[PDB]
Amino acid sequence: AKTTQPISMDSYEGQEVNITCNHNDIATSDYIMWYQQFPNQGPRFIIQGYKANIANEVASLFIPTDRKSSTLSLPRVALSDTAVYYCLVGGGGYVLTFGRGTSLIVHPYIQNPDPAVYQLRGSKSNDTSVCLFTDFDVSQSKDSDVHITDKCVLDMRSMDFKSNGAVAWSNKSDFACTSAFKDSVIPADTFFPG
Amino acid sequence: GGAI
Amino acid sequence: DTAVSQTPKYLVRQTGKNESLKCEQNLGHNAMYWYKQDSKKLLKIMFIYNNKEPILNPYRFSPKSPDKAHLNLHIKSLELGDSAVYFCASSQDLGAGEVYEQYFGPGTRLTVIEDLKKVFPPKVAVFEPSEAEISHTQKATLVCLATGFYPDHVELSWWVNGKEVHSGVCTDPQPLKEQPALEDSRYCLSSRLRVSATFWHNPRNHFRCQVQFYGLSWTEDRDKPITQKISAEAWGRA
Amino acid sequence: GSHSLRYFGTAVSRPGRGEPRFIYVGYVDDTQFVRFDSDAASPRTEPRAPWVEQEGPEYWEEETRRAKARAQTDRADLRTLRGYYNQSEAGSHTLQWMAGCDLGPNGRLLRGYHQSAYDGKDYIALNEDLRSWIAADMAAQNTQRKWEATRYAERFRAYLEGPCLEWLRRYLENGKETLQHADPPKTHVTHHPVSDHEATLRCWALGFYPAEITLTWQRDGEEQTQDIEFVETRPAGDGTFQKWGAVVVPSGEEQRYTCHVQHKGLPEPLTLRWEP
Amino acid sequence: AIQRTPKIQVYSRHPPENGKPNFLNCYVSGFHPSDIEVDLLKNGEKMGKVEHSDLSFSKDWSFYLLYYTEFTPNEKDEYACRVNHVTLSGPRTVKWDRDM
Ligand SMILES: *C(=O)CCCCCCCCCCCCC
Ligand SMILES: [Ca+2]
Repeated sequence: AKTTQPISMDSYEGQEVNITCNHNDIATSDYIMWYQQFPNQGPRFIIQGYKANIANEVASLFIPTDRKSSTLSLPRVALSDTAVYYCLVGGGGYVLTFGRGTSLIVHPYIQNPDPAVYQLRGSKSNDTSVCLFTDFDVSQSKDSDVHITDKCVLDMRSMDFKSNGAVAWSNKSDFACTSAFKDSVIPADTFFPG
Repeated sequence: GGAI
Repeated sequence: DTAVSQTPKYLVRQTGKNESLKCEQNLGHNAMYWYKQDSKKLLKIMFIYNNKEPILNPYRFSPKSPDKAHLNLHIKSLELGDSAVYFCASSQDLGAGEVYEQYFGPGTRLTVIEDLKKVFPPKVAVFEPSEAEISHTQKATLVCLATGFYPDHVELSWWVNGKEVHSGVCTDPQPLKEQPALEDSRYCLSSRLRVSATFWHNPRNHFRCQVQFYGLSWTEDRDKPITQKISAEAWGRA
Repeated sequence: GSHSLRYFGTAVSRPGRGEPRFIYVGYVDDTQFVRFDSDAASPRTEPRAPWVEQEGPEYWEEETRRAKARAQTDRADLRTLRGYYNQSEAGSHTLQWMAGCDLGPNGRLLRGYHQSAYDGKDYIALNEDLRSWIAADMAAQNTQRKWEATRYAERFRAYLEGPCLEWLRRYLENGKETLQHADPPKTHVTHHPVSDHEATLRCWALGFYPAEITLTWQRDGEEQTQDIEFVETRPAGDGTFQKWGAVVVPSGEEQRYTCHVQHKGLPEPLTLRWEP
Repeated sequence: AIQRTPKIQVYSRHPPENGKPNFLNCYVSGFHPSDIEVDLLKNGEKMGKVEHSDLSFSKDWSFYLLYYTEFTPNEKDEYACRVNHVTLSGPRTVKWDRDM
């Protein structure tokens, strides 16, 4: 009834994702259930089963006869499939113990990278400097004085495809966008206008 | 579990 | 549409005060659940009701079930540990061998404070595209920063020519502590909007970043932080 | 070679006393192993056969949840049924339900059950295809619509092919030295003069398990289908069953009669005569 | 509300032998509704310490019950089962016949 699963998982858009859960003390009455959660939202049911394989419109689950592991498969993943996936087992069916879960991130496939770091124009009233790392295929700052969001994905409905991006900003004395994110592994071909 |  | 509905969506209150969380579902389900979700992100069951009866379980928390479609949470003597997102859920039935998926409400994000003096509305700024990337890409990226607010109860939205856009938009999933190691840190939130350059160089296209702040229901000279909207703007250039 | 796991519940409304009464029992084959009675200090599912007491506290605590949940269902059902049939809240009424699973000599689910009765009459039941319902009446056809809409049968099919069969397998293992060892009957014939022209032959089958048995009389190799008495098979009280069959015969012609006993604990059928 | 009339059987657990301890059973089956009254009798009197099986029922929904007590049979003593049900006009009594 206590489940174990990978902490994180990466995937490219369109591939099939397989998450593997472990329940070695599964009792006879226990079903296997998988829930999904977006940030800021109520968990959402995916699939449940007792044995063998189950399959519905959204995902599928395989259970070996030994019943002590299970594998959730997401068939052709969209970016709207980025979420935390919980594996639950038993409880008489209605008491749900959610665990840490697995954090699934689905990434866009990038035709041609064009890694560049741009500086942004803040209004004359504000003196905050804002740097935007963009169009690559990203780590935190060691400095308390610098803020960096983690990777975020952009989709332009009129446009053909998607784009990766990250934003850093600071009020530091001599903040240059030159080296704002280098606690991270920058591509050699990164464009730095200056 | 279902109710009539 | 049919779903589990929950009110309110955000709540900031003082310790010792009393409060009511209300949950409603029109799905025909008989079993209802309340879940607490602390900042270390684990869902802990609190109460299970079935056909107006306690099944599972302090009497600071006093669930009320006037009927089967409503399970309401009445909380007394608020303390700091009560801060979490409270999710309400329901099932067709409690199993008697077979099992039923649960449907979840949108949550109520509740923050309790020692005193209101820490509650601050956000400052919001817009950062126009760099003319450098318009060269290299023909696309234009605007960043919005909402900074220095508390609590983290904010919704950011983009408006173009008076109407709200979901296109070309990427907002941070959650606000982050400006200084994660301090107790009285405030939160920041970032977002970016990307259009093509032709859209941007037109001086009639009007961009507005809007943060909805949910605050207070105060002797100081600074005005108090009651629920409000704060926005920053830019017009097309070049 | 068939084994079965079954639950039976009786819900009886008691108007004038003010609260209803729920009695639930569970059988593996012809052996009762659990009971639940809601008229008790604080009702709990209790063991009624030794091969299930070895289960832990989280079994008993789970089966008690399951019983009380089902009692809540039967409580709503009794009132709802009064509605459907347009009755006063002044009579006493009865709900009966039964569910479970048969496991064949194939190792697979042979038949599954989910059925109810109201006031002694059938209400709704799962079809042997495990996909559809059989509703006796207008009122029941309500329930049928509701249950086909939420698609309850697939949910319940999943319980029968899953947790149900496996519990049956676990019970059969824990109780193998009583539940998988058939007891053959002990048999004898008795002779009791009725007159100086007639006499009674009574064939006895004693101390057997499981309860299914065939006991018949023959006169010169042919089976008697008239003029015979068979009491229905009955419990001894100790886990075994008894039955007898009796025939009235002409004096002196007793040796023309044979009793025939068939039972799973017999290597092959048994044929016996009155031994003077 | 269908009504079905109980079938009654009175018998001992083991074949009856004098002065040897036994159990006296009264088995009522096939009845409906479930409300029933069953007394074991010794020489016309209600026996004490009479236990019974849990209410259960058959495929045709009719109830069955076993009533039982320890007894030591002797030849001078007479035993019976007496049964009350809504389908009966006054209690029906079946005598113990040691050969049935
Ligand atoms: C849901 O109500 C399905 C109804 C059939 C399930 C059988 C109920 C099992 C109850 C077990 C109680 C244990 C006491 C013997
Ligand atoms: Ca009567």
